[PDB]
Amino acid sequence: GSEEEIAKALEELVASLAELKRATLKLLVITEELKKNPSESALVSHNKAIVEHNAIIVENNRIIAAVLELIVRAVGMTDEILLALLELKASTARLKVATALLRMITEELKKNPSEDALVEHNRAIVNHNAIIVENNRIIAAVLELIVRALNLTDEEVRKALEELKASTAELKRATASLRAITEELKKNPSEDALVEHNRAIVEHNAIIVENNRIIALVLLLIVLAI
Amino acid sequence: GSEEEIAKALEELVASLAELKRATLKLLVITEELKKNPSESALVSHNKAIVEHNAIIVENNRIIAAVLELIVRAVGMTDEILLALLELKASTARLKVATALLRMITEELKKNPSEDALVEHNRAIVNHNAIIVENNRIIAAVLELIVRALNLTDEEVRKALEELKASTAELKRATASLRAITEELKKNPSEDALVEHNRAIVEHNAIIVENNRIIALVLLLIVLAI
Amino acid sequence: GSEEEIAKALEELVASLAELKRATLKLLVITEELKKNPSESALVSHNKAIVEHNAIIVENNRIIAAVLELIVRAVGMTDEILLALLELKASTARLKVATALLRMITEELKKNPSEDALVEHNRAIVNHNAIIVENNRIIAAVLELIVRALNLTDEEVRKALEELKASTAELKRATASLRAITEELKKNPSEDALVEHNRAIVEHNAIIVENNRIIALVLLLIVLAI
Amino acid sequence: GSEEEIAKALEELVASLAELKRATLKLLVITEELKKNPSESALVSHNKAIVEHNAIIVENNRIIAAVLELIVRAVGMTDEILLALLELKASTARLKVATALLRMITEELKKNPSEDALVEHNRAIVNHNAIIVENNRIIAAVLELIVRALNLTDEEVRKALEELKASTAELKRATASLRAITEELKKNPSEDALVEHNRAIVEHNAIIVENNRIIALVLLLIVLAI
Amino acid sequence: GSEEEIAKALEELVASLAELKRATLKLLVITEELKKNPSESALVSHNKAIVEHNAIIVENNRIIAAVLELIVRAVGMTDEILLALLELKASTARLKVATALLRMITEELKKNPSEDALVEHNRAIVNHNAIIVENNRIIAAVLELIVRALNLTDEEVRKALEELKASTAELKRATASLRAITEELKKNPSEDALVEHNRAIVEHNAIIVENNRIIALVLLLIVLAI
Amino acid sequence: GSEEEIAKALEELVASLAELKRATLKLLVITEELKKNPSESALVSHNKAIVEHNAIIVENNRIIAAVLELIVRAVGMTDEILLALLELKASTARLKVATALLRMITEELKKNPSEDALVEHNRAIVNHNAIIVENNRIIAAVLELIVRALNLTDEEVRKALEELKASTAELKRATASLRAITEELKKNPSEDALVEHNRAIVEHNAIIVENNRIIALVLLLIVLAI
Amino acid sequence: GSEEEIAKALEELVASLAELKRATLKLLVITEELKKNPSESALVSHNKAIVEHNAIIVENNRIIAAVLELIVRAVGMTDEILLALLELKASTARLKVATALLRMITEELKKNPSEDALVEHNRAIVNHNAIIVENNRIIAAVLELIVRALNLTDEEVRKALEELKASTAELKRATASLRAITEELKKNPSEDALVEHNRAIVEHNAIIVENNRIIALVLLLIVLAI
Amino acid sequence: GSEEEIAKALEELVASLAELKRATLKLLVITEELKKNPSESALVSHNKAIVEHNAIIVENNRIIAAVLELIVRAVGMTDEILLALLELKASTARLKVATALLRMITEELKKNPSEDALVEHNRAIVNHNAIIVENNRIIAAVLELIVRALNLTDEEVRKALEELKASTAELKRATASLRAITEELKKNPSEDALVEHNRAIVEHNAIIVENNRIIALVLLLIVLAI
Repeated sequence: GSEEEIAKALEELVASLAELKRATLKLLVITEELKKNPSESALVSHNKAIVEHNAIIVENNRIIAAVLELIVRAVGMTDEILLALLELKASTARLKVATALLRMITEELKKNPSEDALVEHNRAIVNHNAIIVENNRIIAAVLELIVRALNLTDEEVRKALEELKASTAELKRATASLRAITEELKKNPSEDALVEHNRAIVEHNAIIVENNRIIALVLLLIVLAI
Repeated sequence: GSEEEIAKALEELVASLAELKRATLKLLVITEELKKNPSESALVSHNKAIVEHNAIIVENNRIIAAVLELIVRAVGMTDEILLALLELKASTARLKVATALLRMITEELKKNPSEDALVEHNRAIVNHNAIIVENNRIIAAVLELIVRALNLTDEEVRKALEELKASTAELKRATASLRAITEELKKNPSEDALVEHNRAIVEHNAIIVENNRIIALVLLLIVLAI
Repeated sequence: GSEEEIAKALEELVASLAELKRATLKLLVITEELKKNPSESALVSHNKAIVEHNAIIVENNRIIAAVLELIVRAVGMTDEILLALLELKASTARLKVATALLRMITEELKKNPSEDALVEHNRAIVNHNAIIVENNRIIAAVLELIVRALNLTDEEVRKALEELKASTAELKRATASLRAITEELKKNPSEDALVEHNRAIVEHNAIIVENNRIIALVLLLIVLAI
Repeated sequence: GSEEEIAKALEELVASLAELKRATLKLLVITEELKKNPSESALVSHNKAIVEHNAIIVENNRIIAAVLELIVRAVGMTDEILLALLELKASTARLKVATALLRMITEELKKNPSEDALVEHNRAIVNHNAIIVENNRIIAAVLELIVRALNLTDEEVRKALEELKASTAELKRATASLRAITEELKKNPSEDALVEHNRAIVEHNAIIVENNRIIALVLLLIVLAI
Repeated sequence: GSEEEIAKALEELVASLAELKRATLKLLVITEELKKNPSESALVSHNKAIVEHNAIIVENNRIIAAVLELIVRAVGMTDEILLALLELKASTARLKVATALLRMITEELKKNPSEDALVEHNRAIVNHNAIIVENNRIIAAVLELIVRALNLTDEEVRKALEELKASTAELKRATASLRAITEELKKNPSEDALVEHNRAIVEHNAIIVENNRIIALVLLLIVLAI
Repeated sequence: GSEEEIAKALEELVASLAELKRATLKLLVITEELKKNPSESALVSHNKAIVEHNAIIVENNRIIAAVLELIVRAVGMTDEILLALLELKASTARLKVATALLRMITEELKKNPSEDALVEHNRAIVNHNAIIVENNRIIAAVLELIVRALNLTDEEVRKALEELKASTAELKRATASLRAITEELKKNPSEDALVEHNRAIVEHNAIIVENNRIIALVLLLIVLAI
Repeated sequence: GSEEEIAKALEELVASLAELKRATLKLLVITEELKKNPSESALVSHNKAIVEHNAIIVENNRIIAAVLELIVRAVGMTDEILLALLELKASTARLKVATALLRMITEELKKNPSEDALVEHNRAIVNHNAIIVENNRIIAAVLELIVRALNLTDEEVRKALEELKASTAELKRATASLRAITEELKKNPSEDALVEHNRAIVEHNAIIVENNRIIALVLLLIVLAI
Repeated sequence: GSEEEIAKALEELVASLAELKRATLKLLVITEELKKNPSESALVSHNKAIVEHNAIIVENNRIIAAVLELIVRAVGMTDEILLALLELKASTARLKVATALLRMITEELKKNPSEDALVEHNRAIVNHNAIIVENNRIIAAVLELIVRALNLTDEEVRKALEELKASTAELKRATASLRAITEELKKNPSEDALVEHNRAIVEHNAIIVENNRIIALVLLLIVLAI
């Protein structure tokens, strides 16, 4: 694309990041309210808020994939870039599918809520997040390839990539930890467990938001360096 | 006011009536869903929807009171009209107060829901409706006085006032019946009772919407007859 | 206004006239179908179609009144013109009011139809049409005044005004005849009468459409003559 | 098809489900309105609304058959899959035929309504629904075959298939019950019966909508598992 | 005042309550952010946010005192009411003074921040809150007197006063607890203590906001009962 | 005075302090601009800005003296307080006189500027400031007496008085230093000296503003302690 | 554009210049306050103020680019003008990108401040300013081309271009000097260095504001000469 | 516009004329004071006062152009009127531009005054005045056309036009004379010359104010004659 398109899309990206931050703060609020005064309708409303937060994350990842497609068409594809973009487009479609899945089981829970339904819903949130994680790893791999293909020497870019790789390994560890406590919850579901679990979900989402911030810094540095 | 103001406000009134009808249909839907699949979060969301329906009714009554003030300033006040308009302005303010009261106990229920809280909330809904009813009785008395002051001979107007008086007596009977079952619920609260009670509330609200339809026919006939 | 505004608004007027003609043809179709195979649901659907046809007429008269306001601001007001435009603006508001009245009793008939409701609805249609007629008489008087104020000597204009005065007297006669058979129906209501009456209504609407055609010829001739 | 096509079509599917839910809520509303104030024109309009709801269901089933064809072309046909898809394509054509039949007898009823015509129309609605049921049984058999062919071990998928088989047996029972009361109505047609019958139709349609929701959950789980 | 003034002022009160709730949620957010990533500039900005939250509480108490003066002029003063209103007006002025004091030492901290300055600022926040508490105790005493003076028998009012007396004793206990940990901090100041202390402050402010909610329920119930 | 008067006057005091701070910032700006690009019209305009800043300080000191008179009438006079208030009233009048003197020689400088006139004007600013200093010493002595007369044990008050005594000794030293460089300028006047001198003046005014801040903290602590 | 558009946009430009001047004065104030009383939260707030000042400069440059596009469309493009406007639009987009980059690392610093973060932030401010400088060089080249293309003989214009070229060479030298002290700071970061560095930044920003003033004089002279 | 708008705008015009007269008297005062006691800061302040006087003249000319647009829309445009109004709107925009130019070089002079800067500023005042003169010639041409288009026979109007044409030729001669002495000053700049020149400027501004008075008499006579 043209420099106007890239710049406009980065304005949309930074707008989406501000919106994502605002939503994360709100979600932390309602997480605290649920912790202090836990109840079944509080659990249902908290889960629905997590679904709307995840939908915002998915739109953020869509905008990032769009920007990357415009950037790569600017610089030119390469074998490893093209293979990573085909992996990215596949993961994007898989995410739209899991997003619809989550929204539909959310509506089932809202209509017919129960503790078993909350457990099933939390497990589906954890799977949705694991798909977001894989989306972020592929986007990070794309940015790694774009920088190595340019041979870009900016120390600010190298520093931001060291941050992005650290955040990625941290995100793998946090994902594994969340799947572990999810397998505990599935074994021993209880309201106290549902609360502790939703807390761990919100921590995982916060780490994903930090990952998306670092990703956006890498995109901004690349678009300035070309 | 001028014919443009009166006509514009009656366009706003008919718009508010269409919105009120739509909301009544929606409330009947969620009432059926609650009857078929009753649950605590369903009860909370149903009650909040009832609160938003009542807020639409209150805005309808505000627009009606505005139109009547423009109509009376068109024709001229009279002793009994002026005393009824002072009663109307008082009842309008009392309704704004009870509206805030209801919204605030609604937020308390949403935050900390329980069966006792549902009983208290249903009793407060029944008191809010009883205030709406008194607002409608005063508005009907105003229209009765306006027609008698004009000495209007239109058989369409006389017919519409016979409908309005029948609707008013019907609304008194329905209000008394709803207060009776509310006193039953307060004695013997149970989920099955909460469901039967919310059903009777929705029937009462439907009767109030019929009252507002008849009131709007009287206003339209008067504005044509002047 | 400017020549572009007047011309655009006359394009909207001729579009509304084509739509009005099309609606009149459709209404004649369903009138014939009702005559051949009369039934209660056919009566209800025919009446609702008459209400939508009347709504098209009302929009036509609104556009005509708009054009006249732009034309008079083009030429300049005069005492008799200003008094006729104040009469026109009043009649426009009265028509919007009666239009809402008709639509609301239409919804009452559709929801709770019966023969008595059909009689009352037909009488209200006849009153709505009588208000359309008064709107057209005032619009014709305005055009008569605009032409006399210009002192316009065009024989095409004089001919079109002789047509407009003949159409106006014809419309008065047809309105009186329709009120007469309406008083018959109200005295002796029957399905066969309801059918014959709806036929006479459709003839009256056809005469109103001829009136609107002549009015549009006068506006076009005036806008060319200025 | 490609992952983009499948994902797009599932977005269209979830859109169709939202539209179907909205239509089901509306249909329940008008069913209540008919129950409270039953009348011949109410019966005709209710039946026409049922026809538009069924047309939405048919479009839903078309989109499901399209998605399944793209999924099977993704995985590859097998003997039992190909035979079930030929059965599905036959049932799809049979449904388009019965849909046109229903729409045409609907137009006959609307044009020439009578109690006998209402009975005949309700019986044709019950036959149309029975064809929808057979379409759903074939779609469920196809999904059962697709999952068994993949050898998919996901416990979420097994649970969703246990839900789909339970919904299918429930839908068989409900279909039999509706044909039984239809044979009663045909024996003893009356307005009170026509109302009770239309109510049972709307309950049957609600069960079909639950079946389509579960079917969509199975498709989403399959598309994620491949 | 008049019913219009009272109703308007209660609309302003409920608006102030919504604003206060929103500010409390925001303050909980930044409290969590400070807990996770504590730092000197984070401490300064958190304290400034607490100062703006307290200023919102003070405006809430001003509006409550205004409403109470209009309510008492509606009912009439009495010896104990007049003495409590003079005590209320004194406490209102003392609060405006302490508000200015707090804002000025806040500006000193912002300009020349250090750990000692944070300790002094936290102690001054705790004194400001203790003054808010005394203002709320006097407002509760006024409402207790107004209800006893009316001799109001409404069980809803008695229930709300049992809530208000419980909230008042709870607020005394929380105030004492906060002064105790404040005396600890002054004895043993450390960044870990500053964080734990600011947490306890935010809990105390949350209890004050609950007190203001109960106070508003009492005012609304009284204004409906007169 | 009453608590309302004292509180209002302290709101006026804090407003005057905010205005004084803003003016001090502006004066530092124009001091930098004069330092960078010194010129005769810049010198004249800088001096006039210093005169308006001093007028703001004088209004601040008038408001402080008013507040102190209301506070002392609240607590009661004493021998040493009454003698200090007579000293304060004398210094207040002497300041109003020197303020008029300064404004008049300011107008002489503006009208007939020259280097000699700038020297004389700067020396008159330094004398005006020395009178402000004496006003502040008397105000501090009054507050010292009021606190000792109450026998007030608040450690916050003792701390603020240790700040006020340190600020007072600092202000004596700074005043002496400014008179010293003023005697240098008078001996060896030059534009470079005029600039360095105006810089030292602005530092002196900043120290006076710090003194007025501490004085206001003492007044606020006293008014809370009574 | 039309002369009305150009004149309006120059009113917007002069408004932006007044706002920029006011912001520059404010920034000099806080630079002095930081110099006198340096602290970590003071450093963070100073940097944030520099970011808001830079955002105002960027909006100024956007308005200048808009005006130039309207001016060139007024006079007509030429080969070198069109190539310079494409260079200008590229630099404009690059500036919007770097502006978002700076704002985001600003939020990182505000959230997680440390001395290393202040150094990194100062280096990013210096890069943002270097991009502003390149934007100004391209805008000056555009104005040089527009004047040479017009062949404008006004000695006032030639004088203003001699000022603009001198300011441009001065701005190159100042940019190089600031990058030099930035490389010193990066080698030997310390709070005393951070203060001296932020001072040099504020001097650089002041020189950019002088450049924007001269640029605006050239635009005004050109728009008068055409 | 309506007669109320025209009358209101003529009240605004006469208010602007009174303000302009008052400002002219003040400017003559400061011209005398500068003549008696000339000095650099006196020169700078005199020039700034001339800039504020010119801004008042520009607002006067804006109001005159507004009134003329309402008057011409009252009478109707004509070919020569429309071409003169397009010339007027162009000259109005050019004047807003030169007004901003003058204010900005005024701020440059105030900030960095010197004899060369005073010469350049006086020459820019003389160019600004020459643009005011062209604005007045176009306004006079418009009024000449409006009167000739009406064919107005009032001898009071003819007399006022003989005054306006004499004033216009006088204003051309005075403008030329002022440009001549401006070219002298530019050749031989000295303080004695700057004083004599500013005197001639103030005489020129007085002649422009006489022109604006005559213009206002023509507008008043026209508005009475229509």
